Amino acid sequence: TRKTYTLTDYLKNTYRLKLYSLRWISDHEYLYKQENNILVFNAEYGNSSVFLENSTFDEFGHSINDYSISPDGQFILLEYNYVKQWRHSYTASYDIYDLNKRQLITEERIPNNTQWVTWSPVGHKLAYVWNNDIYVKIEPNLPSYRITWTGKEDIIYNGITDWVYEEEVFSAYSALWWSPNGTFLAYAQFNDTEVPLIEYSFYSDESLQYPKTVRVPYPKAGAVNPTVKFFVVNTDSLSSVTNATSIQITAPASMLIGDHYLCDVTWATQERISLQWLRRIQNYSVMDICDYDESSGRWNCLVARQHIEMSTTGWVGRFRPSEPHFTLDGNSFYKIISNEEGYRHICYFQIDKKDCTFITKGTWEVIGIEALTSDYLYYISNEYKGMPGGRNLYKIQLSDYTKVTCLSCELNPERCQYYSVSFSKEAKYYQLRCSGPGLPLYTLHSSVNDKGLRVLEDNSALDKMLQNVQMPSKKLDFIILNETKFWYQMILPPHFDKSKKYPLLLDVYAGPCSQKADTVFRLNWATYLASTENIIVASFDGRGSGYQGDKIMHAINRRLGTFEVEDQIEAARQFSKMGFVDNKRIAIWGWSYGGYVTSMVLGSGSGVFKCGIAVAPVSRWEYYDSVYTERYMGLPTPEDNLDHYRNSTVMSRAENFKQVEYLLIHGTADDNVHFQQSAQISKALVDVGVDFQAMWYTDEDHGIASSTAHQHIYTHMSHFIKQCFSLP
Amino acid sequence: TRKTYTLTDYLKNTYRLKLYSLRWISDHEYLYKQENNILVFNAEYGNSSVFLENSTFDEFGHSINDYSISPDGQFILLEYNYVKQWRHSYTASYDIYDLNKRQLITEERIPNNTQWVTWSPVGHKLAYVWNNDIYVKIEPNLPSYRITWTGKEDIIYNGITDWVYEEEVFSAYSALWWSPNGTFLAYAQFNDTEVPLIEYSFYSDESLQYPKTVRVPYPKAGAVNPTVKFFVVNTDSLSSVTNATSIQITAPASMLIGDHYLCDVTWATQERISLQWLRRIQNYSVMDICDYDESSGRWNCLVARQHIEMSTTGWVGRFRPSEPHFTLDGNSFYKIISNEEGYRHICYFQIDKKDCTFITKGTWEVIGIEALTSDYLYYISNEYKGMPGGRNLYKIQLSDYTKVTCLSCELNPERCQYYSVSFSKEAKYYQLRCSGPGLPLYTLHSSVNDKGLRVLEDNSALDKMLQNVQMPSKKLDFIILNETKFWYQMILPPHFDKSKKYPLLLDVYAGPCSQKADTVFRLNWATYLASTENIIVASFDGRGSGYQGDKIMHAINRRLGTFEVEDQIEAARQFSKMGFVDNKRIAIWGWSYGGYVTSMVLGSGSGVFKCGIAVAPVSRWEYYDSVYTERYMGLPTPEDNLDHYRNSTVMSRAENFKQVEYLLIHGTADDNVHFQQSAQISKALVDVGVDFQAMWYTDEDHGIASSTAHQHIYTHMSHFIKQCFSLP
Ligand SMILES: CC#CCn1c(N2CCC[C@@H](N)C2)nc2c1c(=O)n(Cc1ccc(C#N)cc1)c1nccn21
Ligand SMILES: CC#CCn1c(N2CCC[C@@H](N)C2)nc2c1c(=O)n(Cc1ccc(C#N)cc1)c1nccn21
Ligand SMILES: *[C@@H]1O[C@H](CO)[C@@H](O[C@@H]2O[C@H](CO)[C@@H](O)[C@H](O)[C@H]2NC(C)=O)[C@H](O)[C@H]1NC(C)=O
Ligand SMILES: *[C@@H]1O[C@H](CO)[C@@H](O[C@@H]2O[C@H](CO)[C@@H](O)[C@H](O)[C@H]2NC(C)=O)[C@H](O)[C@H]1NC(C)=O
Ligand SMILES: *[C@@H]1O[C@H](CO)[C@@H](O[C@@H]2O[C@H](CO)[C@@H](O)[C@H](O)[C@H]2NC(C)=O)[C@H](O)[C@H]1NC(C)=O
Ligand SMILES: *[C@@H]1O[C@H](CO)[C@@H](O[C@@H]2O[C@H](CO)[C@@H](O)[C@H](O)[C@H]2NC(C)=O)[C@H](O)[C@H]1NC(C)=O
Ligand SMILES: *[C@@H]1O[C@H](CO)[C@@H](O[C@@H]2O[C@H](CO)[C@@H](O)[C@H](O)[C@H]2NC(C)=O)[C@H](O)[C@H]1NC(C)=O
Ligand SMILES: *[C@@H]1O[C@H](CO)[C@@H](O[C@@H]2O[C@H](CO)[C@@H](O)[C@H](O)[C@H]2NC(C)=O)[C@H](O)[C@H]1NC(C)=O
Ligand SMILES: *[C@@H]1O[C@H](CO)[C@@H](O[C@@H]2O[C@H](CO)[C@@H](O)[C@H](O)[C@H]2NC(C)=O)[C@H](O)[C@H]1NC(C)=O
Ligand SMILES: *[C@@H]1O[C@H](CO)[C@@H](O[C@@H]2O[C@H](CO)[C@@H](O)[C@H](O)[C@H]2NC(C)=O)[C@H](O)[C@H]1NC(C)=O
Ligand SMILES: *[C@@H]1O[C@H](CO)[C@@H](O[C@@H]2O[C@H](CO)[C@@H](O)[C@H](O)[C@H]2NC(C)=O)[C@H](O)[C@H]1NC(C)=O
Ligand SMILES: *[C@@H]1O[C@H](CO)[C@@H](O)[C@H](O)[C@H]1NC(C)=O
Ligand SMILES: *[C@@H]1O[C@H](CO)[C@@H](O)[C@H](O)[C@H]1NC(C)=O
Ligand SMILES: *[C@@H]1O[C@H](CO)[C@@H](O)[C@H](O)[C@H]1NC(C)=O
Ligand code: NA
Repeated sequence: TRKTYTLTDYLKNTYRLKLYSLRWISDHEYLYKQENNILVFNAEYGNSSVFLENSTFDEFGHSINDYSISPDGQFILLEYNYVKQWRHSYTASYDIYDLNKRQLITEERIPNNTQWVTWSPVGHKLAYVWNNDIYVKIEPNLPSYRITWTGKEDIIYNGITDWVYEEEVFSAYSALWWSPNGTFLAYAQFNDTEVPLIEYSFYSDESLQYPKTVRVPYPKAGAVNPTVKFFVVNTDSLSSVTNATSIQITAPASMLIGDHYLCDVTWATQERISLQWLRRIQNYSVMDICDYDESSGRWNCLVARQHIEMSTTGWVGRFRPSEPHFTLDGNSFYKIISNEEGYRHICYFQIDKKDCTFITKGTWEVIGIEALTSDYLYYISNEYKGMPGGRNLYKIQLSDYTKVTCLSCELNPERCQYYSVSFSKEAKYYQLRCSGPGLPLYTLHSSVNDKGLRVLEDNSALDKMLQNVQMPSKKLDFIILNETKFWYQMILPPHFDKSKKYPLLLDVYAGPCSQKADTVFRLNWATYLASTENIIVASFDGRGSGYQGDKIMHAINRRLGTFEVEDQIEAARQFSKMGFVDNKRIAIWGWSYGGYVTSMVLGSGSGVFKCGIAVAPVSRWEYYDSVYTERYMGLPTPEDNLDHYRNSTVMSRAENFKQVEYLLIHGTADDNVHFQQSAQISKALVDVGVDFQAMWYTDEDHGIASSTAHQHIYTHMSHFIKQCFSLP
Repeated sequence: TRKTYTLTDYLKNTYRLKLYSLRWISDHEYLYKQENNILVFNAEYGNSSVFLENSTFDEFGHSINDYSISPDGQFILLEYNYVKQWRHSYTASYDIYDLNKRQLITEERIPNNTQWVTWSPVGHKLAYVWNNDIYVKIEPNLPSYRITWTGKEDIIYNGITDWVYEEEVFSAYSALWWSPNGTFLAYAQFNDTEVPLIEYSFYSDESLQYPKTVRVPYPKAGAVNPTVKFFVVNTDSLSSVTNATSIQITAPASMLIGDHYLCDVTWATQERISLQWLRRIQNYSVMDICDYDESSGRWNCLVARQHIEMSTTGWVGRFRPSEPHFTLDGNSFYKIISNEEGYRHICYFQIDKKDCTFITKGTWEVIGIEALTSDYLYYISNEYKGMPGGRNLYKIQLSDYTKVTCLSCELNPERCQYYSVSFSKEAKYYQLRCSGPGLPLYTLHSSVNDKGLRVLEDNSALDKMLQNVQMPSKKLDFIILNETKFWYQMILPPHFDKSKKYPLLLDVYAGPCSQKADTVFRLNWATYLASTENIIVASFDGRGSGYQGDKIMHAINRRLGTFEVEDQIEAARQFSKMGFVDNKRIAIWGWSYGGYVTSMVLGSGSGVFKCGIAVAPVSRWEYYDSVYTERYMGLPTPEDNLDHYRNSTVMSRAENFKQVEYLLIHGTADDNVHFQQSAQISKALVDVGVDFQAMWYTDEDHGIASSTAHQHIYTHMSHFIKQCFSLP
């Protein structure tokens, strides 16, 4: 008999998915790491050479965390002493290695505790952030030029984001943007002076006698937000003037009237920059297109070039307004926007004309614009077979919009329905990354003729290994609720027999624009639960879910904790109606937003669920951050949406937890969903006399991702689900 | 068939022990609160009068927390707006009611947020502390005189203790001591300037958007301690024009050489005060005897009147050097000290002579000195039948030490083996309080011929109720280890059958000077476990336990987490070999020091215990406070006892928890045993991949004593023990 996919298989990563992570260095070459050696590959022929031998830094004296080769290939940035901060941020030490001289640079070194470092996009200039101020080095061995003097820990951030902008706006720590040829350095400045601090204990190693109090400027819903300013400095003037001026570009009057955000920065040309601003009430955004005026040395944003993007049914964008993709001359751009039917499609704009032209349309959505050449625009969409959970690459002819080719749809239609892509520098080549429903498959292609050059990684070693394992299967389908198709997936036990009654675990995210029903192949906890424990692990995309139009996505506008919660309960009732589910053994679990939904479901009094697990849940919207929460909820004021903020807490449903078995889990150093959130749930349960199971994770954050805590949490949850389902 | 004593009976206090709490106001009368009315009783006859009608404050507009009648009976202090702080500390608002003129005083009121208030011992003067400064009111309607001006929140404490002195030295918030007739007011001043702060989150009600950080000056072992100064003010010479002069009494030179504590303040006469000082290395203490000098207005402490108390085997006193009991002229005193055999007995000292004379002797100990007349000294000891867990009242004839009479031994030997006493003002009468092995019994006696005047409360109503319940029994016996007898108790299920095998729960404290095997009658969680669940609840007093001499008590000197842990394992090993114990079902549980011991036992790798519960445990001695920890451990420095501090942690035993089921519980707002202690245990268990059960209690402190959390914790622990013992 074949073994199953066990909990230890998952926790020890016995069955490893092979990747093919390349780094394009030009229009025809990429870097790839093979046995710690950095190899340079010719895309056209597949032949390689050792770019940098694995032995090069044996006598360095520090474990190198990562590297970054300068665009001109003259230098290599070596990252070490990596200390993680939030989701994207960290600090590190850096050394620069001169590739020509084959020597490490020992003078004018990047300082220790550097927050961010980036090469210019051409050549080898560097911009870095140290002690919240920006510095620029024209040459790696030469002194830096200081750009800002206002940087102050927890107060003024120059060229780096504060907590909320990193997490919710930019999805990056960096707040600097070099112009295409590196002449200008644009940057944002955040002022957190009046932003309140979240404070929590950090216990550290057992040697630490007194716990440390971590204090982070974090605006919770309705609190004082950081303010922002935007500047542009001419780096070519640094060696000629004592103190080069940072020219401010002010937000438009329509934004200055109240609280707002800087939400996008995109250079159009060497002398033209676009900026998108978003009002704190996130249903109104403004794009400014600003040109360098050589005579005044100023940046001017013509009102004739200003573009408004607004929503009457919800917020702007999926999580924020989309980025524009400028044509080479910078006189026009493409941008994903919601059409009149509420479907996200590519619109083509002239910079000084307000009405745009849609180049795509249909009851499906464009996911992202991937590359733009003088003749073609390349994008990813879920158009294929009307499957919102699938992803394919398309090519549209710019001189004829009726000419749309699907580049990936038919490559391996059984194995591959979810693609991502990586284009070379001027889009001459593209790597396709298939992530499911079969094993991930990485292929290289030439853009000149769309021909498949070679298979880079097919995961054949893993396929051989899995043949000896009783693997679960995955069913992806839909149910029709009120004449609308709603997609679901099920991880089915091996030898799934529809005449048998199986226990069911509902795996929930269900946040706005979430998608849990897709074609991706995963080896995770659900793989184990279905394979070894014979549990069906189901997920459902209800109202509020993404990639299916605004009528679905905006259904939860101003009403989080309503339809998306009700639709999970309804999904479980629909799954019971299918005949292969034991109705006495239905459980629900989720993390973060999934934890909030799990808890809301468990407190609903539905009687559908026996048990559930909430990991790092939100419990009350006033505890979560301003940017994310207010996007869907508006402000927690009597004049706005306070009544709904108060009506959608987990705590108010405490009495209903008497009907279920609940497991509540949270990391004590969670800077994102504060431990406070679960501390308030537990107190409300204790207050009504509800028994439940709990687990805190000392010094773990939102990811509970340290090697030991990851194994501990999944082991603890596995025992809980098994006990709930009477499984030995 | 009769009911058992259930978990709800324990949680809802179905079966209540009646008390008889009286307050002596003279040598012949006492106050007793009956039906919210305050009565005055004549001790000789038992007749009473209403002192204060319950209706007097029906229109007060505030709920009265407590009352305090002035010594002369002219005024009543009304306490309201009570806000608990630590174990003893709190703030409240106060009003004074004139009993003669039948009116509330509205002039010069005691301020709100008052920290401590006390009447003088005679008359009706008041001393109070507000904003850390001392104030004196000569008359209730008159303005206060400000005594101190240096009071500063968390820094300077005048007349009130800081955290560590409150918890570990004085067992009180008060640091004020009126002279016997109220002329002088002595006070301590604490300086916490350089004491580090423990910081922890407080979540508060769900309405609080950002958690509060609580910051408390708390010296952990080896950290900077508070400093102390002592002063005496003459309250008869205060002026409305001039600031009060406080006379400082400095510590002796043997204390000033290094860190030290003020550990006892006891007035001897109207013009003589005794002070005890303790070195930070708590095996050396000095008593100073200080006399007022009428000519100079100074307090002089003659070197010839100094008394040294030291220990070569351990620390001084049970928890601190004992209090002296001065004679009427203050020329001599009686004090409990450890004799040459290591047994605590009464020594008689002359104020100006070094050698004291022991008035009691034997292999048993004096618990406390209770009253002193020119002819007799009254004390409690465990002499009777050589039972260290029993307590009786004795009197010793001061002119002939061979004449010792037991006053309580034979009153009711079957019902009463554990007594406490309350004497009237000049010891003319005494109230005996029997607390076990039978139901509590309160009696009143006259000292002249030791007549048993009357029964005050016999709990016959509870006895009638308990007749219909299947109550557990208590067995008190001993085991012999290395020629020494060590006592244990077992709470045995009703209808106990020695031919049956019962699961056993070891209930542990086992800290230095602990005593868990005694003759006290209790209605607690153990009563329910034995009565309803048929579990034997055992407790054992091994090495380090009290009231049996220093050979046993000092056995754990500089070695916490050694013999007391080994001895609990040895006792359970011996119990597991008894015919009526199921060796497959032995559990252990404890709170605080008992939580530490439970955890150390569970991590010992003994294999005797299936499971256990640690509530608010200490996990590493460096995390606990200086005063308690260093008393037994010395300093955590390489030159002193750092190696033992490092090898006595729970965290180092984490791998050994693989073979046990463990439940770890802690309140998040524990200011005493910081949540940090359990946060480090859980992290060590996660680090070694050991699964365990946990429960945090949001905003609960060391007591986990709110009505809802107390019910929740005992409910959660009951489910855990029942699951462990395969009980339905
Ligand atoms: C509270 C909250 C929230 C919503 N949130 C956001 N957004 C957009 C990005 C920034 C972020 N602050 C908010 N992205 C995600 C969530 C979320 O809950 N989950 C569910 C989830 C989370 C963690 C794990 C794990 N491990 C598993 C499922 C998730 N899975 C894949 C992506 N996301
Ligand atoms: C950490 C530690 C410790 C030692 N500690 C101290 N001392 C002397 C007084 C001041 C204090 N800081 C230290 N007194 C006690 C303890 C102790 O652990 N328990 C066991 C226990 C504690 C709480 C509960 C409850 N609920 C049950 C048992 C206890 N039961 C009755 C009195 N004590
Ligand atoms: C991939 O192969 C090509 C062709 O064999 C290499 O290109 C160069 O070809 C010239 C012919 O004029 C040879 O003299 C050189 O060896 C090559 N130039 C360089 C700069 O190396 C090419 O280099 C190969 N690429 C890799 C990454 O190995
Ligand atoms: C960051 O914003 C704060 C206010 O949120 C600014 O601080 C004010 O600065 C002015 C001087 O121009 C003072 O007169 C005010 O007292 C300050 N207010 C507060 C609340 O501190 C600050 O200047 C901004 N800093 C930068 C570098 O823009
Ligand atoms: C470079 O120029 C900036 C901008 O004028 C100077 O920043 C000013 O610094 C002084 C403090 O000495 C203050 O008066 C201003 O509030 C600052 N303004 C801004 C926008 O930061 C800066 O100090 C200059 N650096 C040098 C070396 O002269
Ligand atoms: C990259 O772009 C900048 C901006 O267009 C170029 O700088 C301009 O170059 C022209 C020379 O052809 C001059 O007329 C301007 O004075 C320059 N402007 C500024 C603001 O510096 C720059 O030369 C380009 N760099 C490279 C390396 O090609
Ligand atoms: C208890 O009874 C005695 C009498 O046996 C009371 O003593 C008296 O005191 C009151 C005034 O307070 C007078 O009425 C009598 O003249 C006293 N008689 C004697 C013999 O002293 C006493 O008041 C009662 N005590 C209480 C507290 O009610
Ligand atoms: C104790 O607190 C109360 C309430 O703050 C004070 O009582 C007065 O009550 C009303 C409202 O309850 C306030 O408007 C007044 O300011 C209060 N002042 C006076 C002078 O009556 C009270 O004064 C406080 N007591 C002391 C002794 O300070
Ligand atoms: C309380 O104790 C502190 C010492 O912890 C005394 O403060 C001063 O301490 C600093 C160092 O913290 C020294 O630089 C000074 O010389 C000390 N004395 C003075 C007069 O500044 C502090 O004075 C004490 N306070 C009281 C009211 O006794
Ligand atoms: C309490 O004791 C004090 C001190 O013994 C008494 O005060 C002394 O009283 C006599 C008057 O009879 C004077 O000779 C002294 O000068 C006083 N000493 C001080 C230090 O003030 C006081 O009378 C007693 N109080 C009561 C109410 O009995
Ligand atoms: C108080 O206890 C201390 C610690 O046990 C005793 O310390 C002596 O002095 C040093 C500590 O710095 C050690 O080197 C010695 O080993 C100790 N002497 C012994 C164990 O005899 C100190 O003697 C104690 N005081 C009394 C009065 O016994
Ligand atoms: C970084 O830290 C190390 C260790 O303290 C030090 O020797 C070195 O000079 C530092 N590097 C820079 C660039 O300051
Ligand atoms: C933005 O949102 C607020 C709250 O829903 C609303 O009153 C306002 O009209 C909205 N703007 C648009 C363009 O719908
Ligand atoms: C008493 O002392 C305080 C504090 O030092 C001072 O401010 C006040 O002026 C003094 N009053 C008199 C009457 O000396
Ligand atoms: Na009698």
